[PDB]
Amino acid sequence: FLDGIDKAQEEHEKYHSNWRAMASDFNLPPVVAKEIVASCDKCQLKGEAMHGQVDCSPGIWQLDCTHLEGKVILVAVHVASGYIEAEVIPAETGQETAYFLLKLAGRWPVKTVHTDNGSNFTSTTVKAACWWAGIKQKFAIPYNPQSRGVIESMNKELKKIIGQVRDQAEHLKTAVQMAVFIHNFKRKGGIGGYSAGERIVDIIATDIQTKELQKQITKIQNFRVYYRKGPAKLLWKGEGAVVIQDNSDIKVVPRRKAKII
Amino acid sequence: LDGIDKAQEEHEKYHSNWRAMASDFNLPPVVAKEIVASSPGIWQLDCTHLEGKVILVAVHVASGYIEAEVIPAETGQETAYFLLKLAGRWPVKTVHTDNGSNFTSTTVKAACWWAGIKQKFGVIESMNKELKKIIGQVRDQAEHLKTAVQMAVFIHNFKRKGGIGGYSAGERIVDIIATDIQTKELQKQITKIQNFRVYYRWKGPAKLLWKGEGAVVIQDNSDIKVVPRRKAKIIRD
Amino acid sequence: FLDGIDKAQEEHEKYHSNWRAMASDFNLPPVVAKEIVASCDKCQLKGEAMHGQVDCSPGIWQLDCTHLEGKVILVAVHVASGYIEAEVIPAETGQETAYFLLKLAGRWPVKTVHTDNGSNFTSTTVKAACWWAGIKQKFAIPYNPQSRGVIESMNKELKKIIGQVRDQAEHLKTAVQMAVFIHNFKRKGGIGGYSAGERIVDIIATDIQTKELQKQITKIQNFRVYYRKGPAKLLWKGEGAVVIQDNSDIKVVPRRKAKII
Amino acid sequence: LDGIDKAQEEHEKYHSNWRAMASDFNLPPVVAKEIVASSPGIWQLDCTHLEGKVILVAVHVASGYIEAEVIPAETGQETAYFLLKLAGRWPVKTVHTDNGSNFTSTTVKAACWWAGIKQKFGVIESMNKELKKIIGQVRDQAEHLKTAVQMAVFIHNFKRKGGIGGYSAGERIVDIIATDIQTKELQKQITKIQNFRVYYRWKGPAKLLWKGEGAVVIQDNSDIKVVPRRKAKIIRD
Amino acid sequence: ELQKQITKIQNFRVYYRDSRDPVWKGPAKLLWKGEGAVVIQDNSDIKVVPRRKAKIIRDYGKQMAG
Amino acid sequence: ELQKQITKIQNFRVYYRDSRDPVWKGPAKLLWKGEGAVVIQDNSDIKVVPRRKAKIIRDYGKQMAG
Amino acid sequence: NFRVYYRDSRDPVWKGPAKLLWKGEGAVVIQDNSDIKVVPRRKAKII
Amino acid sequence: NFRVYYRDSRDPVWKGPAKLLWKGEGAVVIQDNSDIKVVPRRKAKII
DNA sequence: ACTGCTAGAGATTTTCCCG
DNA sequence: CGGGAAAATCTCTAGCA
DNA sequence: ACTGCTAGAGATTTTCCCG
DNA sequence: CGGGAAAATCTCTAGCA
Ligand SMILES: C[C@@H]1CCO[C@H]2Cn3cc(C(=O)NCc4ccc(F)cc4F)c(=O)c(O)c3C(=O)N12
Ligand SMILES: C[C@@H]1CCO[C@H]2Cn3cc(C(=O)NCc4ccc(F)cc4F)c(=O)c(O)c3C(=O)N12
Ligand SMILES: [Mg+2]
Ligand SMILES: [Mg+2]
Ligand SMILES: [Mg+2]
Ligand SMILES: [Mg+2]
Ligand SMILES: [Zn+2]
Ligand SMILES: [Zn+2]
Repeated sequence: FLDGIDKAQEEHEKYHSNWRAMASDFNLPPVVAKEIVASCDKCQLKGEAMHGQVDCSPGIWQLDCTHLEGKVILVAVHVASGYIEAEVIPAETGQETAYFLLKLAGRWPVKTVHTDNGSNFTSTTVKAACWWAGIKQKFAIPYNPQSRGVIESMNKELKKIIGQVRDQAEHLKTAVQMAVFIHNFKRKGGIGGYSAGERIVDIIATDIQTKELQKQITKIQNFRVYYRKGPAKLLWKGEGAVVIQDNSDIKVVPRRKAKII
Repeated sequence: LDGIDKAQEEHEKYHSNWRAMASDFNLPPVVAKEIVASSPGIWQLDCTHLEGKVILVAVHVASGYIEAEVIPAETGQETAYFLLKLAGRWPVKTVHTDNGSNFTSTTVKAACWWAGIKQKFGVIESMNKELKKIIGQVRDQAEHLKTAVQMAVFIHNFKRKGGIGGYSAGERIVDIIATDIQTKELQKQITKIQNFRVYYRWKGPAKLLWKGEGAVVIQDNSDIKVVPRRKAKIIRD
Repeated sequence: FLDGIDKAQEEHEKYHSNWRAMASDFNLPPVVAKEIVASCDKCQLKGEAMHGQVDCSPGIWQLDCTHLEGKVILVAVHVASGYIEAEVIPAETGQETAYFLLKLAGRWPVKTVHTDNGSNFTSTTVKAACWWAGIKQKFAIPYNPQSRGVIESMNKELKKIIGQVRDQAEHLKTAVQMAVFIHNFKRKGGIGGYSAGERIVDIIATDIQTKELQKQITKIQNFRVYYRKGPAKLLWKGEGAVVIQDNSDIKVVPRRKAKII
Repeated sequence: LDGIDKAQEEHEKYHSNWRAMASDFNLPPVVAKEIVASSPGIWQLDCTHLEGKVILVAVHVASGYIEAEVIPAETGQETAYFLLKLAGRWPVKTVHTDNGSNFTSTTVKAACWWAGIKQKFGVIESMNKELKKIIGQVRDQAEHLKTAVQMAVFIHNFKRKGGIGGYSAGERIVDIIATDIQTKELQKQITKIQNFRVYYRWKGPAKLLWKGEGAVVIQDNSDIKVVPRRKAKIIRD
Repeated sequence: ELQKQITKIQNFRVYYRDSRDPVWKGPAKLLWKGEGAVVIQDNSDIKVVPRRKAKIIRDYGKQMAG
Repeated sequence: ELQKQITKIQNFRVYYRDSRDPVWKGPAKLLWKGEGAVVIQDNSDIKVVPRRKAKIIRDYGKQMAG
Repeated sequence: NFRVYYRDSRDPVWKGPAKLLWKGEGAVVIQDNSDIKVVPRRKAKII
Repeated sequence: NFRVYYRDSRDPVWKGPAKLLWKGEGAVVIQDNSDIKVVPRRKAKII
């Protein structure tokens, strides 16, 4: 393909033909045509077609501001449950955000907050509020709303409910609180057919209960497990497989070639 | 299925409740509820004063969990907005107020009507004392009294472990509300099943308790009898 | 459910709970809860999750204007093949559009043009150009670009190529023509691994050839087919099934219970 | 597979080409190309004059199909832009111009270099006469001469059926370009296969013609022999 | 004669879509071509597809490959 | 004792996702809960899921239904 | 018959109920207060 | 090693090549002309 | 070193009910 | 074991701006 | 009475090659 | 019949603005 490869690079500098057009018009295997494409900086114009996945640990909250009828609505969602906390605030400032956040940390267990890079969220006063409450801050990649996908979707949902119940109130602050009520307790679905309020109660209750339970189990069940290695601590055994922890690496090895001591 | 008689004997000896009878002896909770059968939404409101400002404080009486904040003025509208917020954040069935003007206004009543809260006109006082004590401990860590009030609420709800099991008010309120959700779900199951009528082996009309995958539990003449599914014909009356 | 139904409508007027929340909180079968939702005008806020499909007959062209570096690029695509015709025009006016269109109709067989409702396309002069060339106009639903999906995607593709070859020219008009060349002849893919130029040649050639062929076949193969009815004209027979046309309704009835005369 | 000998006899009697030999006797076209073996990209350019304006006209000589338009001036840049447009719209390998200044400029040459067009310096004249005749027939249906020129191009390409098979220039050019695509594809297939060497039953090196699903066609000593796939070993030289 | 014509029609391929699937269904066999509809044959099956959902090519690469 | 505790842990359900599938995989069985990961049991199979991909509930409706 | 609720023509507010006149693949023709509208089925709900 | 081409931070123009420093699920950390950037994998191409 | 999601509308598939 | 009807599940969309 | 699409990047599945 | 490697196919995304 020596002749064909030189003609295809000359032609790609002019036209930037894709790998198929080169493979077809100059007798080249697909791998060589694809290599010619992959060597051109000018043809690197497309990302990989996937989506990541946001953190859904029990302690993560995604915060954002949204805007309606000229006012700023500060919205938080508990990622695991879909439970929202929202207030009309007078301006999009770090002072009101730090206050909202410190209230939230006093109301529910908050371990981590995840926001875009608006000035209210990156403010030093919000940083001092998080440091006092023990809240870790995580800032999304700039201008990637998909990273705040949960709270952005909650923005859409809260605005839809506000639009459904706007006529039952006068001030937007009241309609916002009504919509927070409606979302948290009057809409059921999701994983356990729950409402968001039921679901957050279940998530947090489960967190506390499992924490205590496994504390007691590990306090009682103390053994050492060899497989294939060293004294790997035992997590769980049953149904022909054993779960163990060898140097902070949890692996599921079958019962065969695994002994518990 | 076979531990039902054990559960009846346990209830006759010790008068245990349906939770223990359903967890120890493995029974669908409607069965244990039949054996045994044969607050979590109450909040206390009260405004308190400090540095010239009014601190509106809500207390979930069953847990000791606090929701407090500085309001601009002691009017009906401010109290009603606080109530809408509380109800949208927690299951609030009943509020216990003190006949004050704000707690009786037409707007607070309309908000309790919208949220479906019932209004009825000591713990609130002691909790206010605890709140003012924490507010005093942390007034210097903040400039405005609203920030200090929220700091104190945080300390009270998550940093003050007391009571029997050494829990915070937040853990307690989560446990109590989880129990109440279990209660509501069990009541929904009972209400569902209470409309059915059963005929088994064909004997008289019997009351349905469970339609398991391998058996059907019924209750005839105050006697809980387990029968196969083919041997019984469920209807709706 | 008489008691439960009255309480659920009272509650839905305030909160607009979804069908699950009502079914759960008031003992209602899902059909009754869903009916309460479906009776509220205020809860009809979502369309059906599908997409239509644009016409891809051999004679349809989708036209649109696009904008780059301050100039107006008029773009046509042949829907069946992906073949584009594009020119920088001096303004977005019906006069330049009628001229572009009449040229296109003189270059390729155009039966139908499909555009958005821009003023250039709805102009009376474009209408007179279509009437002289024998072109039927189809206007999409206003403000539904998905209806012009093919040409909008071609806009994206043409701008990407222009960006790849912009430095090889001076005036945007030249780079546009280069990009039209590159799209029509130097990018292969799609149904027959073709380029757009090859593909349009094949589509049109096939149209002409099949038209003549079936003309000759129907001219020769003349029969009448009864099944189950009347004298249904015969289209095709073979492999145990017969294809026939009974009152402009083409149905495939098996060989059994179908006789050809 | 079995009609190969029939194809050879037909080529000996009638000297038919590979199209008939591959369509009538059912042969992968590389087989018929071997039996038989043992313009469509040429355009004519020329500027013409009318009502004081210059009409640049391109003619696909094999079909009689026209691309004409009014240009502002007879310069290199205008001709080169017309050429880029033509080449992006059709497969253009070669253009036949008349040594005029516009047709020899550095810009037209650079555009032919970019598009990969070869330049070489009667039909054009007669076609211009036909175009001016149609332009005269339809000059009154339009105001500007450019619109009339495009109307005439339309009439010539799609409304003037002539020649043997009563086709328009558009149908003819589509047929001719389709034939040329078939030609290019057959040449690509031949170039692919021409690098292989075959050993069958083990005889000497033979030339591969087709690697079908049930047979393998080769050519040894000017003789086209069909053998099974297991009975032959293809390599690459 | 008529048999040659019918086999010729049957050399053409049809790409088509169904009324709710946006994927273009792979190369099928053309049995009949009408004004409003074409009759195809896709994997031992005779479907009737409307013209606006049908791309009909010969595919010169496969024709030349045999 | 320890058996009661282990069965209690095993009453909890786990919804989880895999690193490239956005669908939340249906209710699985909780075997172990750690700081960084939980060990589940989904349809006679033992997977190790990171905590940030795992929603752990008890589901009071099913608990009350038995 | 049928109730049709729709979002038309860049207005993100949902209107209706309207009468359904024609139901194609991808679009419907509705009659809302004497006005005939044409709406994509992505932007309507037929009851 | 790896070449990384990316589109960052609202600029629709694609930059690169950059060096890859870290590869997570959903994001990468690149080093382009001494600048550390963090980019979603939807907005990068690793060679 | 971080990361699309949520809820509803309609379609399709599984489960349960009485024979 | 068989259909029917109801539930459960799956697919897919806009809006978040 | 009209209607999302296109092309590329990466993953997964089918096909072909010599044993 | 068996793997390996290469092709074909399938899945899924942004930008069209
Ligand atoms: C000045 C701060 C910080 C820097 O960036 C800006 C601009 N911005 C833009 C959007 C937005 O484009 N939403 C539509 C959307 C698109 C895709 C998706 F997955 C989710 C979506 F919500 C926001 O929501 C938002 O909060 C902001 C904002 O706050 N800021
Ligand atoms: C004044 C004319 C007539 C009336 O409407 C306006 C405004 N408009 C808006 C877009 C646009 O929003 N493209 C983004 C997009 C979104 C989704 C999708 F499927 C395809 C897409 F291209 C156009 O492309 C466009 O040509 C116009 C236009 O021409 N006009
Ligand atoms: Mg924001
Ligand atoms: Mg936002
Ligand atoms: Mg437009
Ligand atoms: Mg457009
Ligand atoms: Zn390139
Ligand atoms: Zn409603």
